[PDB]
Amino acid sequence: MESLQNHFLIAMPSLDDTFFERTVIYLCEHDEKGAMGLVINKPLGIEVNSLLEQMDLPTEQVSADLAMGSQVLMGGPVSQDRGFVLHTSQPYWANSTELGSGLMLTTSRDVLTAIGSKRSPDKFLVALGYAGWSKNQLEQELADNSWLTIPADHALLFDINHEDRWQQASRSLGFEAWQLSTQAGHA
Repeated sequence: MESLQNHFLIAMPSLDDTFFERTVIYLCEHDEKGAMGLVINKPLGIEVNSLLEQMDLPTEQVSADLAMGSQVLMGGPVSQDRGFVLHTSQPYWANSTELGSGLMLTTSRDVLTAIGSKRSPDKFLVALGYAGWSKNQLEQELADNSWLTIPADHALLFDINHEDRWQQASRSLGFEAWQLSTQAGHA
C-alpha cells in the first residue's frame, strides 16, 4: 500500500491538541515521492469576503460573479486562491473530471458564479486550498510510520454523511487497480 494518491489517510487521535494533524485527508495528486491532498476534517466556514479579496485582483483568476458564500471549506492554507471543488458525476459542465464513475472535479472559479444561480445536481461541496504537502514530499514514510491508507470510494467521499464515513472507511475491504497512465499536449 506504499503509494499515495486516490485514497484516504486515516490517522488515529494520537496527535491531539492540534488541528492540522490526524483526521481524514484525501490525496488527489501524485508527486512521486509525495502526494498533494485536501483535509476534510470538519465543515468550517471561510467567509465570502476572503474570496472577494482574491477575485478582486484580475491577474490569474477573474470573475467575481458569485452571489454569496460565507461557509466555504478550506482544505489547507496553500493555494487558497484555487483548490478543487467536488460534485456528483455529470458528463456535462465546462469543468468536470472523473477517474471512474461517481463524482466530478471542478476548479474554484466557474463554480462560484454557478452558485449565483442555485441549481444543484444533488449534493456537492466547495473547498479552497489544500495541504502543505508541497513543502513535505515525504508522504511515503508517513504511510508506513503510523497512518492508515485505504482506497477511495465515490460514495465514501461524498454521500456517507459525516461521521459514519470514518466508521465504514475503518472497516473497508480492499481494492487494487491502476488503469490510468497518459499525459499529452503541451499547455
